[PDB]
Amino acid sequence: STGSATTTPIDSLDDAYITPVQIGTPAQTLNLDFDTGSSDLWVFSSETTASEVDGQTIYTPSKSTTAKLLSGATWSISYGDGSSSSGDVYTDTVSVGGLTVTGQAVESAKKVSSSFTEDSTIDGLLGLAFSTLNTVSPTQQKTFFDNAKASLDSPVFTADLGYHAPGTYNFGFIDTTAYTGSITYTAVSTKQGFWEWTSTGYAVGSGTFKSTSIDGIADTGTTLLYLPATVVSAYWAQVSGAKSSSSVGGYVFPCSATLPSFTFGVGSARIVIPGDYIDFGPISTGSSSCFGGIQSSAGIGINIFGDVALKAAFVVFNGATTPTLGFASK
Repeated sequence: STGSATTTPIDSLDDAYITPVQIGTPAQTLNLDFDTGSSDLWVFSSETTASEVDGQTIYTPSKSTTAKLLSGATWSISYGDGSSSSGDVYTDTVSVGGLTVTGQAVESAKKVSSSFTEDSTIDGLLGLAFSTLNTVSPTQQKTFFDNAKASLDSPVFTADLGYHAPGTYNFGFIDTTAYTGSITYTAVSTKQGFWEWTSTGYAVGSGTFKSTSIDGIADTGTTLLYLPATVVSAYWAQVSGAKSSSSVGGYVFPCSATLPSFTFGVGSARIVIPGDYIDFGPISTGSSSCFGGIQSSAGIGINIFGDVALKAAFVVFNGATTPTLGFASK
């Protein structure tokens, strides 16, 4: 089997991407944030505290003939941005882009933090990291991808995120028309439950490539590119007036600037992030200070190849027995 679904930016900054997902019988379609940095499929639901729901579409298990309470199971998750959610668990039929899993754990939110409530466009998350990170207790549950894997033509999914435009998540096949040149594959460590890999270095603009190992995670659920302070300082030094602002929470730059590109290495290959992808616009409406899309990972504890980096590439998440990641230009 295979699946193919379009993923769409939630706003004009590509802050996140939503993908329609069918849950239950008859189908209830919710727009979920596919997150390769976590491993829970959770939704706003008929159980979510009413004051914490503001415009989201909810899953109502009592209206699904295939929903079953997973008795005694609870879940609770906290994300790197400080947001969180928790609740109980149903199993139900879940379909993405024509690919159906029966018996998928659908985590029903009883509580969500403010950032989720305030984002009316995101109806929940669909985790695509390794199932060892799944938070369901006392019986850990599998991700949609892990459940689908045996049925897939090939044990892979791909992320093809757009810049200010829709893109695609495919399951079970590699669309050879969706990228240019060749795909370069690189080793993954699953020790921390993430799609963790080592970039071979970077360049700023037209500058020389610096060969240096940068361990980090491929994370579709993180907006920006978070890299070591040395690397980030080298980038922003090439932008007149750019500075790190503790009051704002990172690097800002004059909105009149033209940003240089940023290149990262994948083995001997190179992925180029255009300068425009690094512009996250005014820090507040009407401001001439703009927020940067490359930020320091210092104090996160991990480097994160988020959407800024991933949307510059066609990315293969290879879930074979020995997992790997592939990157191609597009």
